[PDB]
Amino acid sequence: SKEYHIDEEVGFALPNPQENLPDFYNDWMFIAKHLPDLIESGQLRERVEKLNMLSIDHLTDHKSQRLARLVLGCITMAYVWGKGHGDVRKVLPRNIAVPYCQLSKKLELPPILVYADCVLANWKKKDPNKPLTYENMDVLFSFRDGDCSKGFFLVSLLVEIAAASAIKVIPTVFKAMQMQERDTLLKALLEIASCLEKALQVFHQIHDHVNPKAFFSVLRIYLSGWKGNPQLSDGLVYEGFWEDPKEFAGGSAGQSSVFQCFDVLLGIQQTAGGGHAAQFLQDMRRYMPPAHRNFLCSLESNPSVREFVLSKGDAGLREAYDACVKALVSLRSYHLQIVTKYILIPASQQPLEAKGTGGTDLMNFLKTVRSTTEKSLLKEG
Ligand code: HEM
Ligand SMILES: N[C@@H](Cc1c[nH]c2ccccc12)C(=O)O
Ligand SMILES: [C-]#N
Repeated sequence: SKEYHIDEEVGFALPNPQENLPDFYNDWMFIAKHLPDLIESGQLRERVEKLNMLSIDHLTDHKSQRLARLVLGCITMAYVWGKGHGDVRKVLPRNIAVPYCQLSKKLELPPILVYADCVLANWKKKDPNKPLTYENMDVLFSFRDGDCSKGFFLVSLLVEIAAASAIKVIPTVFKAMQMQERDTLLKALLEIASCLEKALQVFHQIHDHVNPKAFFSVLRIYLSGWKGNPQLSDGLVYEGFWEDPKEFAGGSAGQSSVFQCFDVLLGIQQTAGGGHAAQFLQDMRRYMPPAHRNFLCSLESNPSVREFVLSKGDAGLREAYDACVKALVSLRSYHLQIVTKYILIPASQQPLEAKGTGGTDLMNFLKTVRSTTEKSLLKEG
């Protein structure tokens, strides 16, 4: 669909994003491309403060603006967190803060590195003739040496793309409901379950390409933001553009449109009830590109797939619907095994509730979200 910016091959991911900006923005591009050296050297904060206020008017198209958001995003995280020890800047310089805020307001995103920046736009194809696989792909920007950002962002991207194979089946589902096509609806649901099952298998790759200790103690702090964060409790002031400190949540796959959309499709009311988990998942829609925010909107306006399946007294159709719900439970149960390996165990090894980069009480949050998904199982009900 061209209206919602959903690619046939890669879904919500930005298809074939640009690898370089125009020569007017070469000051920006140099800093972002050598973050591993400049942060380790300890001269990044000096280089950002001593830099001119470049204008956003020269960026012609969407892909250039998204690359600029990624460049400015990675820079802003590197500036604020620094080496990642404790010395954090609570104020972003006017020369970098103003254009980045204006670029963010143009794309209707917040001025912080989001999922759409560091995963959906932060990749390339080595050889265009070869298919989309880990060995044939590479990220555009990293933070540190040995941070496993290549493995992390690409395995994240590959799961997106796998799960996004079920997006093209969604028009078939609602058309089948409108026309009362039982066999088509059942086949479409089983196909969606199959894509979500394959997304879980693609998740297994994370164990090969990402080291837990590297992830937890190096990379994870550069994905953290400044909403519900003791290190920047009042917020982060943007010099020139805003008056008071402004709070924005750090990045997470809570900001992914694909996993939020299957909860909506299947009638799993994650964003209902007024609890803290519902609040986060609804709030993270502000951190998605406006077209994907519009897609989740369009999806919610359709009649309930759940209500349709429950009314028919049809064991095959219930089972097909349940395959999709089971597949989301499996995915989230496995995601919690990843959380145990990559957050909990590393955290216990270093010398009250643990916070995610997105800013949630992660164990309560994730187990609530899974529990809500488990509640939607029919079990031939
Ligand atoms: C090292 C890898 C990963 C870790 C440590 C991790 C950890 C977490 C944490 C702590 C949250 C809670 C939100 C926050 O406050 O930040 C979260 C949310 C989420 N993560 Fe991950 N995550 C990882 C990779 C992935 C991958 C590959 C996916 C792919 C499907 C995924 C899907 C989600 C989703 C969908 C949410 C939102 C809550 C939900 O719908 O279940 N994550 N993750
Ligand atoms: N929220 C995760 C980090 C994470 C996983 N996937 C992401 C995608 C984008 C940004 C951050 C992430 C954590 O607390 O460890
Ligand atoms: C996943 N954050």
